Amino acid sequence: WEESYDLYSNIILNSIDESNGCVYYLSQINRYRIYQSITQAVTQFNGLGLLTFGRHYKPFTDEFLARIEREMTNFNIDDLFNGMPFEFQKKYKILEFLSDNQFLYDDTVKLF
Amino acid sequence: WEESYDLYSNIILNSIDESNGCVYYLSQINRYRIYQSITQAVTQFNGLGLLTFGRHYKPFTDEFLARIEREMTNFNIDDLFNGMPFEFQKKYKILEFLSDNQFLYDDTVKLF
Repeated sequence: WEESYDLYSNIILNSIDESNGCVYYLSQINRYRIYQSITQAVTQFNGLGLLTFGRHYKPFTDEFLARIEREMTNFNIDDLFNGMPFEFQKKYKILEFLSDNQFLYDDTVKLF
Repeated sequence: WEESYDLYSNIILNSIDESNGCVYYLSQINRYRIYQSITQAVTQFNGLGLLTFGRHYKPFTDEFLARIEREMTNFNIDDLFNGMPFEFQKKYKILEFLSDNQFLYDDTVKLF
């Protein structure tokens, strides 16, 4: 997860030069989701402690935790699609439910 | 329903001059919902014909049907909350979900 977050942080910086920035949007969503994953993990890893892997094993260090916590405690996922240019909003109206959760659930009402 | 539509229109005309438009916004939403309901009712009534209640029941007159079509031309509702005054947007962001026709698609999420 470490190097994947690093690669996403590289791609978000490098993608601005080119057009049709769907890669930028998908990278933003993936980065927020991997933040969720890292936080959820660190909640239970040290929460259960040594018994979890027979050792007080901390996969991540304070460097990554502090850096990301200071970095993306400025992000609202709802503003992301509304802040993108008008052309992106018109052409890619599809890639809006991904930011929220609703897309997995327009189907579930059918299943029920 | 026909009387309710007229009362809602009268309320909208009367309350546009007054202060904060919670009543105005909610009345607009209710009027649009009643328009949807009257259209969906008339389509099924005049589609199924006499077979519905064993009688060729024509509930409403052509006056209302002709009037609402001219009054409800276009009228995209997705920008109703965006066109309201800035003070209303700051104060009453809370009711922003009413306009969107997906408001309950955050609890069937949790039924799973």
